[PDB]
Amino acid sequence: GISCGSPPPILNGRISYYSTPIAVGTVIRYSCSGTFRLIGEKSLLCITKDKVDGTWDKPAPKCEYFNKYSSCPEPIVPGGYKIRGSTPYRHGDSVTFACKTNFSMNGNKSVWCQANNMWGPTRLPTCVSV
Amino acid sequence: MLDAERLKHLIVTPSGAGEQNMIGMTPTVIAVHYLDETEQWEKFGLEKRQGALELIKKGYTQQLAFRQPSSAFAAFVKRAPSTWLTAYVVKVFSLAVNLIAIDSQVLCGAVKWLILEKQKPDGVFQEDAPVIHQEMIGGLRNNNEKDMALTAFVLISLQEAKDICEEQVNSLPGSITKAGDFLEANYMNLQRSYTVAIAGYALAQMGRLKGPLLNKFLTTAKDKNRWEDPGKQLYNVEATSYALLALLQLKDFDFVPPVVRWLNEQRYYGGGYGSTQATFMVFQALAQYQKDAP
Repeated sequence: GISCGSPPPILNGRISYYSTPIAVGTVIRYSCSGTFRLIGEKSLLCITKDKVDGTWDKPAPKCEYFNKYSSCPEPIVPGGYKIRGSTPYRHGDSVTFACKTNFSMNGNKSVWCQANNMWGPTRLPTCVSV
Repeated sequence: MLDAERLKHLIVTPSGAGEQNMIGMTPTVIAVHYLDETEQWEKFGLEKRQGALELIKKGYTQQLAFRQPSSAFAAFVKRAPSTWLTAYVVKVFSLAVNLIAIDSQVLCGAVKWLILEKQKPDGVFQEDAPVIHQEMIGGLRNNNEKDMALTAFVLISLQEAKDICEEQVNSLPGSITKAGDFLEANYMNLQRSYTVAIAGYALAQMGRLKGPLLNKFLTTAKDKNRWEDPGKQLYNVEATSYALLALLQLKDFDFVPPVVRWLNEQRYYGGGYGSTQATFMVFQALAQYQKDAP
């Protein structure tokens, strides 16, 4: 059937144990080692946009070594509100967003508190009028 | 920290119907998870790991043989699909995918089934074919407050699976909402510590456990450290594990350790009759705690 390449490796982490070929629709998760934090979406699945070769649907998260003193500011998206996501934001924590009635979302809907007290690994999402 | 040596007996060859397969699948899956998280693999023989992955995988495959055309599960194919079991399978796989690759259509089909077939207009998940092995369902075995409890069980699965299945199942965010809705309304009315706990975590994952609700939850704890009722050591362990998970989700680290303590102090290491829920929850909870240990 339609089949994906290898998943990105993750430095200082682990990946689920699969065995090739990788069929379309296969999930794998990423985790980080004992004292590292996962930054970015943890699940990745093999999907097909062109309906001919499979490809993974988002980038690999990467592990950041846990900084105990790290904290990010309260993150705000003009035109959306924070759904899941509980303050205080220490290292590794995430937040998700939804746009308000009459707004489309353009960007990845979740961000992580990076050890450098800014939110990554993407830009904050953008909400746009109709 | 529950010691790896005392857990050897949780690596189990999974055999049987669509239930016993899950019964035997549960402990192995959660144990590998624990050792993975608590790093304890060198202590307990690295080479035993590949061994248990195949075991898990075996469980997984075997289970698929019980999946129906609806994408839902019952003990055998002939039987009416079970709302609880389906939810339980999703729950387990969602955790299993940390260790073995899974087929997301299996899982997402399962979820889409629970939503479009078994969720009421008001937002509750209805059970139509109770599982044969009533002992594996943990504290839901008690009649009282069953809507609320079963609704919490499913929710916790749908949240646990949310991040995989979001694009595939288009009704899923709606469902989560409609359930959490229902749980809010009736949460203040809960009687059992058990339910207060499960529903608590369900709503904790949703940022909905706050004000008088957070209060209800916290003050339900006997000794600021455990969620108990005249039922069983296992219900309580289960109930507490949820509660612990819930605390982790709120990040009230200032209230957590006496809980962990108690859980730790139970001298309980999974396994036995009725143990499925208590096993799966307690090691899930405890490992989460390790990950998050500041």
